[PDB]
Amino acid sequence: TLPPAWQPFLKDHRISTFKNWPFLEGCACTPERMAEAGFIHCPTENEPDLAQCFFCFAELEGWEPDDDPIEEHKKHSSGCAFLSVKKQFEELTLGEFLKLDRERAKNKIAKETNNKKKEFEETAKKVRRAIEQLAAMD
Amino acid sequence: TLPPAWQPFLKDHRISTFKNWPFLEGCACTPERMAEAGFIHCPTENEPDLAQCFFCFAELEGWEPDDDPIEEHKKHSSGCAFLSVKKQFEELTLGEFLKLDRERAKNKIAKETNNKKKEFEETAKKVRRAIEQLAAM
Amino acid sequence: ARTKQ
Amino acid sequence: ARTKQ
Ligand SMILES: [Zn+2]
Ligand SMILES: [Zn+2]
Repeated sequence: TLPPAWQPFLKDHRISTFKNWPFLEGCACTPERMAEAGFIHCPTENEPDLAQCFFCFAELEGWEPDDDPIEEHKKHSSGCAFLSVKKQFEELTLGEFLKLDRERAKNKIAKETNNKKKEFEETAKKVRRAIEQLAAMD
Repeated sequence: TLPPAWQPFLKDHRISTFKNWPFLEGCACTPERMAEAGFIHCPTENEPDLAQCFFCFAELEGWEPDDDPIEEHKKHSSGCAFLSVKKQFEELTLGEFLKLDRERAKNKIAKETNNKKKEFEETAKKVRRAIEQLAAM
Repeated sequence: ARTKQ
Repeated sequence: ARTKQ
């Protein structure tokens, strides 16, 4: 009875996204530990082990059994505030929670911005190339 | 922002429900004060001033300018836990908030049960009258 | 104020 | 583990 947009804030929800995750008992990066670090399982045909931080939207693959997810998160997304959250969900005040959800909405946008830029820059290289090639014959 | 089911927990949402409310500046039961007491404006063609507690679902009409909504709420729904909430929304913990929302869900159901009882009792009066009338025939 | 009926 | 590229 919590809205789905907010479910990823819940460890138990995040764990639940790991269904056919290969690293189970014996491994350091189990679902419990991936979830405690912020990750959601976002697998694809092409990258079966893709994990995404629900908060900062960093995406990491190439997991190995000894990998500590908290350590990998710090290594590859040093700025993610979720890593600073020491309190349990239910111990957060609504003010804190709302402060956190604004930050996530800003992170999401930074991420979409950063993608749109890269796609644009790629498109621009192709057009530039095309016009150079045409100018090259005259 | 916040899901529609939860907006009524917000004072400013509640105030905003008072679109055509007659008691304004000067009066004790203004929108600010109705909202602080828990009420939402649930007017109808038939009862223009109907207010409802979003938390306990008590419904009160016949408002008058000197009515203090908190005092009216205590008088007509003494057990409503929202009246106990001393803290501001944002100072509540999620645990407290979730405890509160469960209570409201129970209140809603208690209230729907109570309405269905009233409808049944009314239907039973009509059937009774009908049979009386026909037993005479 | 008073209850609906 | 490393970043998508
Ligand atoms: Zn993160
Ligand atoms: Zn109430």
